[PDB]
Amino acid sequence: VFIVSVGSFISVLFIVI
Amino acid sequence: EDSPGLKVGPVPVLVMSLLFIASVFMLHIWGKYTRS
Amino acid sequence: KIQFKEKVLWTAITLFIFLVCCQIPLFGIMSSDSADPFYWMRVILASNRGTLMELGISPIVTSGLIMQLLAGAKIIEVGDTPKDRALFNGAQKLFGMIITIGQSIVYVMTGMYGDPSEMGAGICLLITIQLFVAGLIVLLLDELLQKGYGLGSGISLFIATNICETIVWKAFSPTTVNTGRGMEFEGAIIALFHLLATRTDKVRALREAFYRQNLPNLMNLIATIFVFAVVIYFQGFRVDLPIKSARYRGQYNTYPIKLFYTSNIPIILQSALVSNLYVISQMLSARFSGNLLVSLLGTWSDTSSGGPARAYPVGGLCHYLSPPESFGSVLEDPVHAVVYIVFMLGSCAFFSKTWIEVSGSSAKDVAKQLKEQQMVMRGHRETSMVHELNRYIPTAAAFGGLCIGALSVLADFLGAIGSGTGILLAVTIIYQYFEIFVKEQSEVGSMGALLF
Amino acid sequence: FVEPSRQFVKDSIRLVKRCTKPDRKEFQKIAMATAIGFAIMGFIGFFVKLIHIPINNIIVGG
Repeated sequence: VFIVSVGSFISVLFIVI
Repeated sequence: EDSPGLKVGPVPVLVMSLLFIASVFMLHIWGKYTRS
Repeated sequence: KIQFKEKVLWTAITLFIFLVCCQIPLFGIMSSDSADPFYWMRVILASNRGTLMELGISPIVTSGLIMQLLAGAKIIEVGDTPKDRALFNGAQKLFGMIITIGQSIVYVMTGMYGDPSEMGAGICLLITIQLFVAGLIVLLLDELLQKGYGLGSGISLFIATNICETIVWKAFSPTTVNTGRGMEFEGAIIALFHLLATRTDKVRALREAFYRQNLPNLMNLIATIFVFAVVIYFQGFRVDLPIKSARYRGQYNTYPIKLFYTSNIPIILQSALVSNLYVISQMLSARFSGNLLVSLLGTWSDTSSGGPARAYPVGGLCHYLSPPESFGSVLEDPVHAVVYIVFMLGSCAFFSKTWIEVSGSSAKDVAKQLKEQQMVMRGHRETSMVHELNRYIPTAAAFGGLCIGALSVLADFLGAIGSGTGILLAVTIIYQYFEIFVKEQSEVGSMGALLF
Repeated sequence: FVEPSRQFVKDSIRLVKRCTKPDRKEFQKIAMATAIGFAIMGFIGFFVKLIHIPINNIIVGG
């Protein structure tokens, strides 16, 4: 559950940068 | 969580606006105002 | 607190403050932004946000995903944290806020001592801040309402709203056209025409000669139409089968799933990472560290990330992602257009399947819900609930988003508007959002336009 | 990519036959709702700019 969320979070991270 | 219990506050939102109105218009023209 | 009515309303109040903030970030004084340009990235970036200077509202959209990261997670031991006092879940939420703040700081300028960033492209510290005030009310709403478990219908409405605003903003933008027409589509129309145009509709489509100088805007009108016809058709397919319903009393109301429902939401995310990735890449390759010799070694020439001697976004990830760009008018690059369609198609189906698990709709979740509001027990077999209900739910979730993700790449080619890439993502969202707005509310609909 | 394509074909064949479009009335009804909605989103941004710019120098009044 965490693992899936983390994958999504990395993808998200670049957007803000 | 946050140590304040009334955290979000109607009052902070009003304060942000109050600072903002002076910053927009006194500093710079927008309605034939003086520009600093 | 949960309530479909409450979640939609919170998003609406926030929505207005986005526009009031916007004008000072736009043009103030002599200020200019040097490079950025594109369209696909801009519609994504646009969580209610537009103009030359990037990423004003961007940390705020992100924050909701951060809350999901931890609130409904668990694995890597540090649960109940070695923190004094105690009180978890809210503690996880607090950690979530810190991650959002960290993302914000790097873009904005920071003081020289303790600085740990910058030396490239950044600044925009004053420019970000006004958006931050609008987006602070969003952040604060999220803190209070959530109390360590939260969801919300934020995501769709902000992105959707913006494009309508942008088209209007473009109209009052000066394209170095002659003094204005007074209500033909923005630009590209000659001086003789302009004086006539204000008066009312006559002339335009039937005339004697007009236009054709360098159009930008006849492309806008036909763009919307292409999306318009197919979206409404696929918000019509449904699977029903409910009888005897609500227990005894017996009376039946049909149960409706579009099956493009609960499928759309992954696709918006799938579009979002990729478009942003394309703008950023330039910085990593050319102007960060390391990849000089490493670029040559890795990139065999077939296409590899952070590729050597690449102008515009770096070869690799970007190279498959698009061709010239050319607003879809050059695509016969047997190798760019083909890869673009297939890569997006495979990525979309992956995110549809991961949506099922515990972040959206699965057959186990629906099983419990139909036990509560009782279908009449659904006509069912002797117990063997485990299969029964199940089979059409993974297929439906996959199918819904797979169709949209296929369509989106082709849609860019056919004709996006003034932007030329931007329209498609925003328009699709509005139809989906309308169903969240009124149907979920389970009573009446919208609000406003009354008084009190 | 083989498994996603295989699921997609399997879903579609049942779906075409056991589903039907927005049965004349419905497609128009959703479209109409969207059209009203669209106006609210962007024309609010039109009205603020209309007022704000001609204060400094009149170009259309506001």
